[PDB]
Amino acid sequence: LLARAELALLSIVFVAVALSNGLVLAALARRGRRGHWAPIHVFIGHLCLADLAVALFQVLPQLAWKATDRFRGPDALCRAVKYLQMVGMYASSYMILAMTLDRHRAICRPMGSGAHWNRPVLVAWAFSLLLSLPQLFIFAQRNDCWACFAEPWGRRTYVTWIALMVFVAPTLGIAACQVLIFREIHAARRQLADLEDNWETLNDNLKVIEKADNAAQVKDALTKMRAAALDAQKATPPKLEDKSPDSPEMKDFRHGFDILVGQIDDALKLANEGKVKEAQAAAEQLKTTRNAYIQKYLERARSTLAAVAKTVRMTLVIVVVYVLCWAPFFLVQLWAAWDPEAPLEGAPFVLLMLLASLNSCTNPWIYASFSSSVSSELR
Amino acid sequence: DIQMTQSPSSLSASVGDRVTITCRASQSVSSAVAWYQQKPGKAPKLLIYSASSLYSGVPSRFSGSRSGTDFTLTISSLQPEDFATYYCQQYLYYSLVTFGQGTKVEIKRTVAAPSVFIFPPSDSQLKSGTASVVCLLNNFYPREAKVQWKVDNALQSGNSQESVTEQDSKDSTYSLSSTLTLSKADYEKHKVYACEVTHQGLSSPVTKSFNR
Amino acid sequence: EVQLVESGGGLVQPGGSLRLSCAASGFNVVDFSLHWVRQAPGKGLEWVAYISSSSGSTSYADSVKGRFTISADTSKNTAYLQMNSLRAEDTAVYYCARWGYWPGEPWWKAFDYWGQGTLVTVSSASTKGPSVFPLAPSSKSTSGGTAALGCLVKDYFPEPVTVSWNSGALTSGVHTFPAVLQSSGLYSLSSVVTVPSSSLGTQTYICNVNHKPSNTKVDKKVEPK
Ligand SMILES: Cc1ccccc1C(=O)Nc1ccc(C(=O)N2CCC[C@H](O)c3cc(Cl)ccc32)c(C)c1
Repeated sequence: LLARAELALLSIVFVAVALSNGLVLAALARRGRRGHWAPIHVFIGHLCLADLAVALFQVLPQLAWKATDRFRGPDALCRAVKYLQMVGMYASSYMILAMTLDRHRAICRPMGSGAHWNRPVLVAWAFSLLLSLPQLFIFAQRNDCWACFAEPWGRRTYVTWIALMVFVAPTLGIAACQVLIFREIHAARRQLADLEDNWETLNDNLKVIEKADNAAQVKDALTKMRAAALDAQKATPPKLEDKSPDSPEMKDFRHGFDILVGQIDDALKLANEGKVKEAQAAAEQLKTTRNAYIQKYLERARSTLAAVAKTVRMTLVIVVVYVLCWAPFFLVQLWAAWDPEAPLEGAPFVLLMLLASLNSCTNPWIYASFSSSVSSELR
Repeated sequence: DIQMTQSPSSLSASVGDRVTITCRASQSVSSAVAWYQQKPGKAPKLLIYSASSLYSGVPSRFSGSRSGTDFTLTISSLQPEDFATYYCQQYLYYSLVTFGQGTKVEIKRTVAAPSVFIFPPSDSQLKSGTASVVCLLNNFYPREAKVQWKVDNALQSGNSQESVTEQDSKDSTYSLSSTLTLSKADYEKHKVYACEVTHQGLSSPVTKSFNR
Repeated sequence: EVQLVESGGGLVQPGGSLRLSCAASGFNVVDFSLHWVRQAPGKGLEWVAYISSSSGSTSYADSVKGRFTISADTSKNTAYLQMNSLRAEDTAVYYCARWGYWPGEPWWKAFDYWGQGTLVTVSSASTKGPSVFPLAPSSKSTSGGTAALGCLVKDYFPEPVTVSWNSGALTSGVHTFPAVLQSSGLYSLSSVVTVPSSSLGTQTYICNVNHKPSNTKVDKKVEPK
């Protein structure tokens, strides 16, 4: 009685997924009622919904008198159940694609939408519903309730197409979006590195001016500071933040650096005239101005990049877990379908089924561990 | 002091040929590099007023680019008017201005094998107490026309002065003339004179001779 | 509209004094810093000095520090450069450039309006007329092609000098090489012409050299050999 294992496993995993998803959704609602709703939250919630659907349609029915058997109902119920399973699979595949596309948009081309839906998620759900229509034609109450397809290779065109549209194409698109996103993030990183280096050289040269005792060294340090300031001022913000012409920058960043360079020029004039002490006093005033103006902007810029990187890493983790969990299932199904050597079977499909459900029950934990507010809410 | 060095001392190009001029700065000047064009007997003309920003009144023909400390001026299509000297300036501060060496752009042409002529000193020079034997190499495009004098079949250096005329636009060629000034006493003490040219256009070095 | 004109250049002797001036029209000298940039004959540009009338700040190059003095006058809107203790290396063409102040674009447009430049020569020599020496052609230029002819002019201090052939009639293959300063302090050049070898006497050529600084005009005629 191997079912002792099989059914039992289904039970527990079902519980897991259900519980976890429920909890996460609850947290979201709280964060949507306390005034901290977020643009990404919608996506996450919808993904959770997809997971729930999978469970309610795939491991619960399969957690029946071994689903495919008698005592189900009329052909209509069987066809509807299979359609629900296929739409659940498509939604699980495509919600991650929608999340990755949203990340790409927010990282590359920053731009209505409701509080529980938006354009990309609705598009993914609609595509999932409309692409699973064939499941109604193929499946019926054939008699158990199985599906008979066209004898001329009904499999190499159905199962292969399912694998191509659910796993191959969405995963390839997600990989392309991920590599583009990481290129963009690495770009926004060397620019902040250049700004940090300019700040470091400015500080070091200011210290040198303080320690100096002759006009030559003071003037050389001032020249280094001036070049560094000019280079830094020409550092447009990355695409991950506000538009470059705006009050925060045009009024305080560029103007701050203009006043900086003016003070540097005045110190240089004093040094050229030959009054080193006046140059040192001007350098101290320069320190005061730079600390007042640019430190907060640099600190703020160092934080938004961190949040963007954290969310991108969360999305990458979700994608990696999803592929690791669903690849064996599609691989085995395609192997059986396309290959003529399909006959061999030791009934490993139960393990692939459980592994596929692992991703659905794991996604909420992935999200919780990557969001401080949500993790605190789960408390 | 910030020092700017231009690698191309002189570039030869033909009409329609894209050309590039490179400059390197000792320190890091924050895109504070300008590119000027000077033509003979004229003041410079600001072409590029930053690392890359083009100046008003300048065709889009010219462009500039920066890479950390490298700076480059690129001309896409070379016109007859383009031929002129080009200077790279670093203007990080009022008192730290420093120009480059200068890159001269001139028309291109094939070799021409210049004809070498020799003019002995006139008797009037001998009457006045001086001698000036001259050698003339005309109608050769490429430069590097090394010329060596020989007095009594003996190399003579340090007293020959050479002047090369500007590359004319009617034929795009050069004409060099070298004079070997000598005192009258130093002139009569020798018998023969000669000049030798090792220009690229000639298959082998040529030599012209004169007997006193 | 915008224009800078220099004046005061000329010929002097080492250790003397000179007073270059630059007048600007179309803008205010107060709103722009005025730089003096010199270029030696045949060499690259070399920044010399600069003044900024708004604050009175002035600066000079190390090679000329302590000798030149740069001042400005806003009422007349003119910059001046007093040069003292001159030397041979100070000979050059001095241009005056305009450079805007720091805030904004006026600073990034470096030397956007130069002047025609004024020539300054330092030399102990004095004005002297140019001699003439014909360069008679070969004994018999029978080689297939054209023969060569010309003349030498030497021992004239002021550079400018005019050379003409047949009162300007001859202009085919005329080459007048740039003047080169000799060790004696006087200039010297040569003019040459390529002429048909078929006949020389039937088409006798002459060289006329005129020198305005010394008002010296002389004509010479070549002969065959
Ligand atoms: C029950 C469960 C729990 C957790 C994860 C996955 C499942 C699960 O069995 N899905 C499932 C399996 C088989 C079917 C199903 O009829 N065709 C019909 C063609 C034959 C071939 O078989 C197949 C391969 C592929 Cl790639 C996609 C669908 C299907 C459907 C519509 C859904």
